[PDB]
Amino acid sequence: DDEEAEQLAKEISKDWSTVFERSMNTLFLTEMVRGLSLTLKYFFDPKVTINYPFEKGPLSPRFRGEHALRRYPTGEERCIACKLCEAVCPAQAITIEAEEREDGSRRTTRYDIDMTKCIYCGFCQEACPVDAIVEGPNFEFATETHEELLYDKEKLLENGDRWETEIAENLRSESLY
Amino acid sequence: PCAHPEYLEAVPKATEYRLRCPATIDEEAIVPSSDPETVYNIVYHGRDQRRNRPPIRRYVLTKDNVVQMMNEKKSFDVSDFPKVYLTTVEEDLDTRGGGYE
Amino acid sequence: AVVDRVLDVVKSFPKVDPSKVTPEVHFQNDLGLDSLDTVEIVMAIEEEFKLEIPDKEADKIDSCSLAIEYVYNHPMSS
Amino acid sequence: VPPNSANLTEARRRVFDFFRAACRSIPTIMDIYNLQDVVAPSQLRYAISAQIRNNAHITDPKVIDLLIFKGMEELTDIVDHAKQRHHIIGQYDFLKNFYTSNY
Amino acid sequence: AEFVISKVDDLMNWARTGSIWPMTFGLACCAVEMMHTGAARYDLDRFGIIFRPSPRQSDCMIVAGTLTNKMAPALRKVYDQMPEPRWVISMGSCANGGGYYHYSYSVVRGCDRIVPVDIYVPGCPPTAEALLYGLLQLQKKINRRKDFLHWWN
Amino acid sequence: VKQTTGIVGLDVVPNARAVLIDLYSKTLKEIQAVPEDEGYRKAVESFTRQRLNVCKEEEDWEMIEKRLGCGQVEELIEEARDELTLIGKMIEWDPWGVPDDYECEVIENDAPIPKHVPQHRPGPLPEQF
Amino acid sequence: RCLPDGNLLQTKIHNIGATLVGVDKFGNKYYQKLGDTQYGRHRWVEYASKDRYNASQVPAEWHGWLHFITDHTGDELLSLKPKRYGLEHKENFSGEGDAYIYHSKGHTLNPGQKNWTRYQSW
Amino acid sequence: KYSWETLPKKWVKKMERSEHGNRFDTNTDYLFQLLCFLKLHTYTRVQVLIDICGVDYPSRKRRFEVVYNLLSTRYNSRIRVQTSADEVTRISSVVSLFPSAGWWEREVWDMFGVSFINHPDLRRILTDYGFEGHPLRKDFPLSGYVQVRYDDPEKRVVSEPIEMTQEFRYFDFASPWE
Amino acid sequence: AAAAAAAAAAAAAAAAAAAAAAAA
Amino acid sequence: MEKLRMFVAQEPVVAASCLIGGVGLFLPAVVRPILDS
Amino acid sequence: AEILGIILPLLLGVAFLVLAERKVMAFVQRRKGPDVVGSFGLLQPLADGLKLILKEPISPSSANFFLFRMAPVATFMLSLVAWAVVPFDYGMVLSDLNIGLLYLFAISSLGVYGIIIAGWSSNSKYAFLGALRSAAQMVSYEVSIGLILITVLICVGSCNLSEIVMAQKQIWFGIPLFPVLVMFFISCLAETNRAPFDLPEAEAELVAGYNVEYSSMGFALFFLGEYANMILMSGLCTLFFLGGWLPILDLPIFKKIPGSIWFSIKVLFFLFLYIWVRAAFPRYRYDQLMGLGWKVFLPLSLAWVVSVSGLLVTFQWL
Amino acid sequence: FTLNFGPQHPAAHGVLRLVLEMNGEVVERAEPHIGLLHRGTEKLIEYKTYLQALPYFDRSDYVSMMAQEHAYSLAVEKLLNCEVPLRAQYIRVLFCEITRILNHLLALTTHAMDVGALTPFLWAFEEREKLLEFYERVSGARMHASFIRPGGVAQDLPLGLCRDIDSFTQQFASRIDELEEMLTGNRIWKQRLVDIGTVTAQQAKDWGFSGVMLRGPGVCWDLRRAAPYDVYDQLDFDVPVGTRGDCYDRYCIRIEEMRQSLRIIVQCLNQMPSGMIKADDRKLCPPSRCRMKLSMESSIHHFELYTEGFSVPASSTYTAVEAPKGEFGVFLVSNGSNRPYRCKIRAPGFAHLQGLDFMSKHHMLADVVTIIGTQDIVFGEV
Ligand SMILES: CCCCCCCCCCCCCCCCCC(=O)O[C@@H](COC(=O)CCCCCCCCCCCCCCC)COP(=O)(O)OCCN
Ligand code: SF4
Ligand code: SF4
Ligand code: SF4
Repeated sequence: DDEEAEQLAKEISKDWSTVFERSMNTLFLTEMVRGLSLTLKYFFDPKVTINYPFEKGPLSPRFRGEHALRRYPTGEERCIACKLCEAVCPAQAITIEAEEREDGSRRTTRYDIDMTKCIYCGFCQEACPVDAIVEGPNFEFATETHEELLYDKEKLLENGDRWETEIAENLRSESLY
Repeated sequence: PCAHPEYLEAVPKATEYRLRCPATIDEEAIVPSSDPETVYNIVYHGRDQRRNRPPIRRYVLTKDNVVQMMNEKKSFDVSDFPKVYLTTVEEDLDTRGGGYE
Repeated sequence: AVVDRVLDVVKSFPKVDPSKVTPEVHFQNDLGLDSLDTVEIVMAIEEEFKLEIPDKEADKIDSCSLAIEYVYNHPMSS
Repeated sequence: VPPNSANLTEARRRVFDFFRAACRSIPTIMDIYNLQDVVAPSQLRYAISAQIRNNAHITDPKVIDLLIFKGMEELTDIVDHAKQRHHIIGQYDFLKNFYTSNY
Repeated sequence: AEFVISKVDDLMNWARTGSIWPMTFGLACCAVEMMHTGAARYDLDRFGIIFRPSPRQSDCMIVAGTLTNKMAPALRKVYDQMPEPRWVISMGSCANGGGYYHYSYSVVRGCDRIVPVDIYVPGCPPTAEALLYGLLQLQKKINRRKDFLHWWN
Repeated sequence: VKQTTGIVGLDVVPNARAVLIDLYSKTLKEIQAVPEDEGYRKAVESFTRQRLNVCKEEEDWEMIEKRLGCGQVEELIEEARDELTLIGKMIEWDPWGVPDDYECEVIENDAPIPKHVPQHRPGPLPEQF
Repeated sequence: RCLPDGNLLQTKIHNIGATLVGVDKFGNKYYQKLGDTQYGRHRWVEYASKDRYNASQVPAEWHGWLHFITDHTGDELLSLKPKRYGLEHKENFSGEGDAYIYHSKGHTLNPGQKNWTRYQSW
Repeated sequence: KYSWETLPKKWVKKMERSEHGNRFDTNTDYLFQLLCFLKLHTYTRVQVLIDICGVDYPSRKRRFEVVYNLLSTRYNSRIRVQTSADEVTRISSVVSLFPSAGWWEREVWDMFGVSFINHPDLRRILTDYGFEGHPLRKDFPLSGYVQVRYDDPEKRVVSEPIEMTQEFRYFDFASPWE
Repeated sequence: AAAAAAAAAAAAAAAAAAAAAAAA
Repeated sequence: MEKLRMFVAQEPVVAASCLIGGVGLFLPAVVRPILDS
Repeated sequence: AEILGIILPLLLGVAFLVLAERKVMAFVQRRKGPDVVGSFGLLQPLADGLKLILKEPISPSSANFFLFRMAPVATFMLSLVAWAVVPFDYGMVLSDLNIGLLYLFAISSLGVYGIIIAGWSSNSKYAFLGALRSAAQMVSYEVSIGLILITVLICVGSCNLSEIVMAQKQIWFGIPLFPVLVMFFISCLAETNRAPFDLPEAEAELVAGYNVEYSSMGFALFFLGEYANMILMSGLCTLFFLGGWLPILDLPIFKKIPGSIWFSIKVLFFLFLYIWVRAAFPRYRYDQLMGLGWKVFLPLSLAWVVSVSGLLVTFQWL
Repeated sequence: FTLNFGPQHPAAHGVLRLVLEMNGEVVERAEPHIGLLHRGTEKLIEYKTYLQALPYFDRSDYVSMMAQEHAYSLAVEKLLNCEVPLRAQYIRVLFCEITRILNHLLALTTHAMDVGALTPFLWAFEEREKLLEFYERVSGARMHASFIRPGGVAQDLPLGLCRDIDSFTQQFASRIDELEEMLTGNRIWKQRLVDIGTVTAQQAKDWGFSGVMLRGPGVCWDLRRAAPYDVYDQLDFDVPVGTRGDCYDRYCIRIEEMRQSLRIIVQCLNQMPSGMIKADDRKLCPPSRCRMKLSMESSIHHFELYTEGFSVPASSTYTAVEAPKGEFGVFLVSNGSNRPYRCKIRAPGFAHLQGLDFMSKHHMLADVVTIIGTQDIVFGEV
């Protein structure tokens, strides 16, 4: 059948000044010179590139990057140890141990998110009742050694105080959703 | 002489795009949670979907039942047959809307 | 010829006692071996004499004397 | 392969079949993974037989079928260079425990 | 004095930090994010990074995605045939540490079990800029080498 | 006259009606070997008779399709030949009849499924032409 | 200038028409060149450490404005950074010697390696 | 449903459902014969084995349940023929009917251990090469038995020692009152 | 080798949608 | 001829080589003897 | 001697051609190429080099040093010695051979040896068959380049390259024989590998397709060779067809007409065309490729020798 | 003659480990090796709640993320009977279709980069980095946007996302045209693709292809026309269906399916009802942050939905959507508990990569990468 299919698909283009049109396209590349022309148009157009360290790609306040334990404006870690994020975590990155502090109000003696064992899905930010754990738009925390990448119990996730100026902004703009 | 019929003039470089950066609340969104009829009327067993379903009726068929059914099925007249999902192919270039959707 | 070497390979077998081994010894009667050990001894026969012993016949060697009368009759003896 | 093991007899027959297969395949095993110097053919036959005998008390035919299938899988993945060789060389009283742990 | 040694180390490090071609073990999506970090917007050919398709000539190896227990021997065999001034970047949670699949039987708990790692790009789907910043941290790790000063002890 | 079935591999058959008549007569003749009081034989007999009838009445393949609304006559031939295979297969390992115990538990869960979930909708009826 | 050895030249080839919108404490000069063209390339930062620069030196007050997540220059979010618990940035000292790098509380490099044994020995 | 009237009653042996996709929980012996039906049949034309889902019920006596999905591109319908075969019951293979069943049955045997009869090339597809154990069972622990793999003095080699990891924390969320 | 060579001839390009363009 | 067009369509480069070459085997064949003037 | 003044600048040319290709082929893809290393990536070639030089070997293996440690030397020496006869301006050829063109043909016929030997010393069946396929391709588009040069030779009097570029004072052979330039370029693309025609150079199959003992020097020398062979085979599409060092001859007041600058401009055009045509076109698979050098560029090259011989014999234009 | 054809270009086809039994250059059989990317997904989901199960789906197919979350959501609404709003359906399709575009933009030009065309890759990836400005804006993560939750969808679009998706759709016909003008006309493309991996329809049905490899062969079968699982029964779009089956038809489809997906995006934009974002059933949808803090009964559900889960009733369904790769279906047996029970994931690429054995018989060794191209083989699903 392929023999007859070939015979007919070549008897479709079989009238002079059509065999010539197709011959010219093969003889002088026409489809290919339309490839080169487009490629040239893009060789001369402005470049969609970004010299990274100096300017960075667009993000959104919902962007999920480095996890940060938030604080209440008046100190006092926002993280009451409900363990909802430890429960909701799909990868079980967060290990929370709780102890009634001397003040009497519950708090987490151990709040260690394992960033390497963490999927950055933002479930912890949703599950936390008081917005205690949020993902700071950092996303730039590549560490030379794996042990540093395991974020310690409430000490490095407490560096969100530096990122609060941006985390509070993102929360004030996302809370409408 | 290329793919530029006054239509590639929609070029990729936008230069005016996301003019209102996302975390800037010019308009405070509202994102309704519940329909207005279901704010002060929280009766649930009517609205329930998880548990508001008929129970599973798993009843056994013994040989008597199926021989009765086989004898009851006298003939397979048309419309006792599954309908075919008829789908043919038809050449079309840009006629749907005129290429503009 | 073949009898000496089949005797030696039954002797040196890691699951027998060289004493009870004899040109009349039997794998189940006088050697007290399992059928798996019989098939293992047959494998030893066909790797020491390079023969391609079919399984349908290999099953039927139950004593060293049958091992002899089956290692001799191979026209492809090695 | 259909489980013709409607009885222990057919299962034992195909056990002997698999045993003959592994034994007659030991040459390529020794060749591909280079055990012809560390291990003797007597020792590899010994190990295959100790495997087939370690699981000889199986009054169930289908369990023997599945054991022979796992064995054929192991062999076929040893014959070809699917698994490595440093395991093939490895594949071939109360007080002394108490001093170590509690379990 | 030592100044000549300091400058020859600066030069060697500038070379190894300018042209650092990684054998991109692009397993899974972090290879799709790595492809975005090789794409038009965040150039990696800008920083010299040229994605080599062979382990033979490559300064780095950006393992990405879930290192499966079956792709562990292949990753090790590839890492063993890189020229000695090599580094490894773990990209994505599954590649750097156990990740979403830490407790999966078939997933190694981080490539740090197979190859020695030098910069772990963090974030399970790292932003393409985040992998780019991980590479700009590998560049720092080069700039802290001073191999000549150590060859002179 | 049919140029080609859009489907690849299902080559257009010029003598569609003739081979369809052949296949449906073969099917009617071969189905006689299954017991009569089996739903399979009632079904085969009924639809094979309907398609053989509409194939004998109409002449063009297009009219066969139009009246017998079952796609294309090439796919119809595929169906008829596959049915012949099945009847020649069913003769072997005969499954007809019901053993005495016959425990068959029909289970019905009637939970409605939400409309916006994949639900296999019926599709166009043979008024497509 | 005087750096023909970096892509810092690409940033300094910017700034030709760009306006300078604020400068944070560390010296990073935050520029904006909008209107002209090439969305996504209309906000950057000149790190004021022409060598030894890297990302994450951009404080949180600006790391919003500079990734286009917001439209609030760091001179506007500096009235929102919390005074009581506010902490300066730390540049992500990853690898630059111990006591700058971060350490868990058992790493044996961390001063005060805690013991986790829940049972209190006798 | 038309398919239940024509089908020999013995073939749909044990069960039959009527929602969430209809199923014919059949017997393992009549399975490939049942898969021969529903395919190469004029009014039931499936032709497309979408999936072969091993399902493990430890509390049953026939542990596994090889759920053959089946799409009918012709009549636009989907039928889920099932079976039940425990750990040591070789079940009929339908690679002869739908050749896509090859890899799906390799995966069903790999994950579960439901060997397939006269299936050519029935070899562990997903798990590791020297993998012993069947993962997607229930009694197979999540973290695996011996499935850590690290480099060592046996250079260029990743060993397969017994496993040790941060203990998977199983959370007993399930609440009373269902 | 008698293996079937990939013949780069075929039928001309004609976009083939489904029959549900206007009225299903 | 129908088969000629079928040959200059299926194989353009051996049918426009036996014609970019005819103009070379045809010019000195007839066009040169014509140039007797 | 003054061979330094033609090898060192050519070494710099190849080193900067790796950057020119990456950068042009990147600009095509809407992205700046190497741009951080130097002011504009200008130091990126030196960075690639100084990296490859400082990379420890994978295995010393200095024992096998006469077999394949001089085969890349041979390939590179050939790619560099075919530059003698190439004239950059009137009286700037290093050695005006009165049979210059045939000497280039012979240098190619020895590059075939270079490839075959450097592939046979790699004891890798896949890599050796790849090198043999690459040699058969480089030598199958050499009969087509041969006949194309016979065309441009019929137009010219002699094989002297300075004459072939002096025979174009009236018109470049690119204007009348444009169809031939397209065939010489599409052959020089295929003679060298760097082309739409590089299945043996499919990104992976290239590295594992030339040698087993890399040590970096082998990798750089092959690429330095491929890029010099490319500068050369682009310095031939500009002697033969384009006017070797000839202006358009309008004789401008703004332009003082330097020769070597015109040769440079034209070889830059053909190098940019090498890059552009690498970016914009898919690979040919080496099974349609060899069926394009025999069934397409040999008939269309033979026709051209008969066409440009006929049309020049009838009317006495010879 | 056996050849261990591995990943030619890593980072494009990651763990591809074919073992080709060749005949010179003609391939006689291609034996793919799976498991190199076999993460314990079909086991790990049995151990986590129906919410924790969702992030695995965006990690099942890594080039078309939200289509699998949409196939899972529709398998935990098939059981839950959880009626989702109209806006959730329209957003869910506007992102399943943006995902079809995100996949065809990759699976065309990664294929076109394996064939050799280097530039379509980078143009399509600039387009994909425009669409990830929508993923990353609507949910948070550029690739794994755990956004299409079981009841409805995670959270409403930002207040400027439809304007930007429009400003993208206006300029996306031109990008498809460029990807087309650069590859469709080329004689080096057609030659590399025409009559490559031709699959007669009986073969595409037998081997359960059910994707863009079932509409190459000409089988008009799209599970958006067959089993309309959203507003798809309202949205107008034509399913392009091939006529030869060769890898040049599947490319032409994937480049038209990338235009009909543009039609569906423009429709979902022009008709997106301002309704609730999640199902009103707050025992299947965690209440908003504002409500759970102010309402005690919402707080209890936010606690028992982010720790306990749904506990979807006991059933077993096979919900299959038309993911870009093909018919991605998740057979979800559900014990009554809050954790699924053998959430089996039928993923095309497990059925397609089977087809490599017969697709690439007698094709030249350089075609075995073109076949892997047009199958859209992403090993996360395999
Ligand atoms: C409009 C100007 C065109 C300029 C193009 C410049 C491009 C230069 C850079 C390289 C472009 C891309 C290279 C592609 C390589 C493959 C080209 C090829 O071989 O294409 C076809 C052949 O193309 C060529 O050979 C082109 C060479 C043109 C030479 C001249 C042709 C005839 C000239 C007629 C002269 C008329 C006047 C003479 C007498 C008065 C092969 O046939 P096919 O398989 O594609 O399809 C048909 C199969 N039977
Ligand atoms: S995003 Fe939060 S909840 Fe999810 S894995 Fe990471 S730490 Fe756990
Ligand atoms: S971070 Fe949130 S969920 Fe976790 S313990 Fe603190 S308040 Fe509870
Ligand atoms: S760590 Fe996350 S993003 Fe990276 S490969 Fe694993 S699942 Fe994908």
